[PDB]
Amino acid sequence: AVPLLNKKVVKKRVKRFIRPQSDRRITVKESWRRPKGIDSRVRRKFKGCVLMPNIGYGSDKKTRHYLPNGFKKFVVHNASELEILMMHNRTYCAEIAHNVSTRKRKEIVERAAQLDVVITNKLARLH
Amino acid sequence: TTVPGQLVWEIVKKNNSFLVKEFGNGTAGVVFSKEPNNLYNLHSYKHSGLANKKTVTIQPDGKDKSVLLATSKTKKQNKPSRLLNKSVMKKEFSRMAKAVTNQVGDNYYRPDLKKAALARLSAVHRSLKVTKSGAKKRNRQA
Amino acid sequence: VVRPIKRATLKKNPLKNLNVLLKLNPYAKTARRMSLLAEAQRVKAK
Amino acid sequence: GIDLVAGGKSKKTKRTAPKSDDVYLKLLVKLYRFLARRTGSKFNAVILKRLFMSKINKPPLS
Amino acid sequence: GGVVVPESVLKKQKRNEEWALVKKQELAVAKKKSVENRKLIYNRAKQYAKEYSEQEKELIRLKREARLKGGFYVDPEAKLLFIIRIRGINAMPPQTKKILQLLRLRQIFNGVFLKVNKATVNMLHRVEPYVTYGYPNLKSIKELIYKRGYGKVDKQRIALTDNAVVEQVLGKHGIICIEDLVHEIITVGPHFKEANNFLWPFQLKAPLGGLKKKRNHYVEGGDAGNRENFINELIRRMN
Amino acid sequence: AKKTIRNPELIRGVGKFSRSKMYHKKGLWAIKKKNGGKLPLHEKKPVKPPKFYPADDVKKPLVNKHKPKPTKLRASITPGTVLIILAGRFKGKRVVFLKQLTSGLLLVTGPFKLNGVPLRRVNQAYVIGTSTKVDVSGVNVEKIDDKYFAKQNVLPQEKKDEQKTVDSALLKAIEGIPELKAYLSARFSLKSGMKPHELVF
RNA sequence: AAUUGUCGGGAGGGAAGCGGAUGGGGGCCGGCGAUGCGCCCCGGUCGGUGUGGAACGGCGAGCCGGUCCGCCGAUCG
RNA sequence: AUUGUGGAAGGCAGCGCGCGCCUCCGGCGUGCUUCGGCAUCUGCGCGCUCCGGACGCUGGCCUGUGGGCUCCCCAUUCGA
RNA sequence: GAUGAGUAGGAGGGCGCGGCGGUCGCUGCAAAACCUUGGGCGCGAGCCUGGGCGGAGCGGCCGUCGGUGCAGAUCUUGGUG
Ligand SMILES: [K+]
Ligand SMILES: [K+]
Ligand SMILES: [K+]
Ligand SMILES: [K+]
Ligand SMILES: [K+]
Ligand SMILES: [K+]
Ligand SMILES: [Mg+2]
Ligand SMILES: [Mg+2]
Ligand SMILES: [Mg+2]
Ligand SMILES: [Mg+2]
Ligand SMILES: [Mg+2]
Ligand SMILES: [Mg+2]
Ligand SMILES: [Mg+2]
Ligand SMILES: [Mg+2]
Ligand SMILES: [Mg+2]
Ligand SMILES: [Mg+2]
Ligand SMILES: [Mg+2]
Ligand SMILES: [Mg+2]
Ligand SMILES: [Mg+2]
Ligand SMILES: [Mg+2]
Ligand SMILES: [Mg+2]
Ligand SMILES: [Mg+2]
Ligand SMILES: [Mg+2]
Ligand SMILES: [Mg+2]
Ligand SMILES: [Mg+2]
Ligand SMILES: [Mg+2]
Ligand SMILES: [Mg+2]
Ligand SMILES: [Mg+2]
Ligand SMILES: [Mg+2]
Repeated sequence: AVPLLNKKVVKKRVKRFIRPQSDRRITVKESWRRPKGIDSRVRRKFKGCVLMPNIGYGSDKKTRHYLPNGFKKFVVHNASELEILMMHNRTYCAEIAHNVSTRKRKEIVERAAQLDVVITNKLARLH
Repeated sequence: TTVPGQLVWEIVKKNNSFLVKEFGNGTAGVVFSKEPNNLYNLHSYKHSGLANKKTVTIQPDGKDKSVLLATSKTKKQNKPSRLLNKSVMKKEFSRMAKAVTNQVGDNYYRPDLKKAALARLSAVHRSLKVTKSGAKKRNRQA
Repeated sequence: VVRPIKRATLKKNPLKNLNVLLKLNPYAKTARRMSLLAEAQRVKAK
Repeated sequence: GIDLVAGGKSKKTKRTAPKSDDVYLKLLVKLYRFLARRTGSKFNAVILKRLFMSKINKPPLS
Repeated sequence: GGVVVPESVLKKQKRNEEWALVKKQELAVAKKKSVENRKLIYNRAKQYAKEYSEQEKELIRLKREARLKGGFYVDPEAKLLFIIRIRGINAMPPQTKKILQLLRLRQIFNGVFLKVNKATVNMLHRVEPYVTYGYPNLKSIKELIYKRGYGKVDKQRIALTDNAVVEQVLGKHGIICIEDLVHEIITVGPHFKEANNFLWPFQLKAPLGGLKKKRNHYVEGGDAGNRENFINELIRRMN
Repeated sequence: AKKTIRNPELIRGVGKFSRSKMYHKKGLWAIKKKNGGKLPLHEKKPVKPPKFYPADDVKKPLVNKHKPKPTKLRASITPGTVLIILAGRFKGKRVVFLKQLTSGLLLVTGPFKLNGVPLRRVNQAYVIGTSTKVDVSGVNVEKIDDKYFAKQNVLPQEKKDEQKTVDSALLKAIEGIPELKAYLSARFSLKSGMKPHELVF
């Protein structure tokens, strides 16, 4: 399958937004939280501090949610759901759900080859 | 369907057993429809197999690379067992392509679905060839 | 009773692009030609 | 910087659609969205706006 | 023989050609109107160019005539000003803030034209330290309108890429081309108010070469206030 | 018919004569008489079924009206000019410029006998044109073109003979200028205190 | 999980961590990166206008169609 | 020096060559002219261009000591 | 076409947890939980997936509901420097 997308993917930022002071404290997890403190230097955006996520970082709508291979992911749990991508094989690629058995993955992979549907994790748990 | 199609779309566009949604209702949201009479499997009033009296079905038929071309009968909207006018085709692609163009566009059945039907026929026909013999090209060039 | 059924142009600097200037001011071509011809006579005269 | 109020954006709110989920009302809105756009009739524009309004803004007439 | 065309298709097809015919006629009618307009604007621009040269030579003759007779010739007072905002939007006293808004100078280095009269001059006097202005020459007016000229159409900023934009708004006032717009501004014609308001305030760049001192008046060696004909020198570096 | 252009250009896109002048030169007045006082009106100049239908409509790029122009030749470079190669395996060697090919590249020769540089194509951006000129009037390279340097290792004897034929006519001219043979046999290099932006070539 | 031992990599002139930018060394990734397409003949394989049937359809009694089977002609795809 | 966003339109604008002849850097007919010139005659057909947003050519490399990386450790300049 | 600061405060659109009414699925050919210098998506809340461990359950979607989201409270209980 030849991906239909042609515009290059431009990531405004590739680093993640780490919660402030999650390095200092084990109990403070890395998932982002907006600092609400009155004196918070991060909230006040002093230079040399952690950056906060804002809408300006939004990616181009034409390349948003596109994988590096040039397709968009759709999660499939069986062979029937795979057939939904027959007419979108140049736009959407399939990914087999993490909990599908190896026996049922062989059926999905074989069916995807007939439909020319890209499978992102076709080598999963077959050894 | 027995009621106007526009009314049906207002009802089933939010929730129906054939609606497949993934990745929530944000920007990541992806929506598909999997009713057998939806050529592109798209969740739209144009392609919906539930909210249109005149719909096109193209899918593999049984064995021997046969392709089923079924259209919904306009006067049988209240008879599910007799709603489909099936036509099993087992000839060359060119012959099948003409039949689809005749039963979709020439008779003014669903001229807006002529392009989708031919692409649907092209996709179904190609998959039947690969099943019989197996994958031989990766189709990755270009 | 319905009425009949019904992109931004990249702005170019007319001070530099000749065709763009002529589109706005067709007389600019005559002014350009006269200035060039007038200068040529003065250079030749000197 | 630009000397404007709220970045030049409007601070007024009006109904651009009905708040109701009535399927029949939404079909009427679709019908009169088309009529207002393709005719330019002032009557159609007024009808479209009033279909958006709340119950108290659509009082009964004896 | 052949599938019978349904009545609905025939009705739609019949109306399409009628719309196409009427639509096709517009190109022929519009094309002839455009052809005549090109000759019109060509002659007007030729007329305007001659007028500008005559005025320049007329002023020189009068000054020499007064010199020969031993008297003085007082030049006519400038009718047109170009105003540029040189200070930011921080710490604005309320009166200055209102006046700059009325002049449509809402951003530093924005510029606009302004007709000269006692009402406007006294407003300008009250925002002296926040602006610099002077008398723009023909070159400055041409460059500003041609390079950074945008028209206000339905409260939207539209680049003056074609004369159609000028005619869409100022057509009823006789201004159909950018040359007419330049002539109206420079001479401060009867329709200056509409022509000038039609122009979006000019978004000039920071001056190439910088400023001397924005905090002092131009007379003191600064950059604020009336610099008369020297506004042109600044317009070159900011346009 | 007309033998020369009616309207010479003062600059690119502006003719020397106005529309009124061109009307006289075009002869439309004469044409009007011959056609009953009217300018003649002319008339405008008067498949296989697909084997596969794509699901996604193909998009074709919009028309671009800009057409590439031939590569320009630097004024410093004239036939017989000595060039200095700035890159590649022959960096620093002094070669003789023969002509510019249709591709825009320069055709140069060592000559091969003096410095071992054969008939080769060198991009203009990687050479410096000096002020030394060697006569190449007797050199014939009309047979050489872009296809002569196209791939399809032992060098065929045909090209070796072709090199000598072109080389032979050039050696006599080089031998005429004293110390020119040694000049073309030595590579150019920068020594201590040598500033490229001040060097005269 | 806090916390601890051990082995392995690495750093350390009175804290360490952290933001941004590269580099070095690691680790990881073949949808990490294609190999097809068009036109020719050799062979093989598989189907082909006009009349017969079978089960149906679009448009609204009547016109207008395709699918499948068989028979002729046609002799290509 | 930075940059090509768009992918429906050969549009708009300015010209050239033909549709009449000459000795061809130019010359030949009306109207106007400041006597230099002029959108006064300047229509059609086919083309060109600073003209409704970048196209073209060539090479390298493609299971390698290659390429890529948002992952890991570390170093350095700036910030903190 | 214009435009982008924000404590107290207001509102919108979304993310996540556990049930219920429905619907579509997964699982001893290995579910949940947990681990990972595997990879990717989203501005972000989060999501998807490889490998490992584990050995019996679980998830998506629509609606609807709630004892539904923690770094602090000399917070509580337990554990540990
Ligand atoms: K460039
Ligand atoms: K490679
Ligand atoms: K650092
Ligand atoms: K469920
Ligand atoms: K994981
Ligand atoms: K729920
Ligand atoms: Mg990211
Ligand atoms: Mg404070
Ligand atoms: Mg797993
Ligand atoms: Mg801003
Ligand atoms: Mg605000
Ligand atoms: Mg201040
Ligand atoms: Mg601005
Ligand atoms: Mg400088
Ligand atoms: Mg200063
Ligand atoms: Mg002060
Ligand atoms: Mg631990
Ligand atoms: Mg592009
Ligand atoms: Mg804000
Ligand atoms: Mg849950
Ligand atoms: Mg870890
Ligand atoms: Mg979930
Ligand atoms: Mg509970
Ligand atoms: Mg609670
Ligand atoms: Mg806690
Ligand atoms: Mg807190
Ligand atoms: Mg405590
Ligand atoms: Mg305790
Ligand atoms: Mg203790």
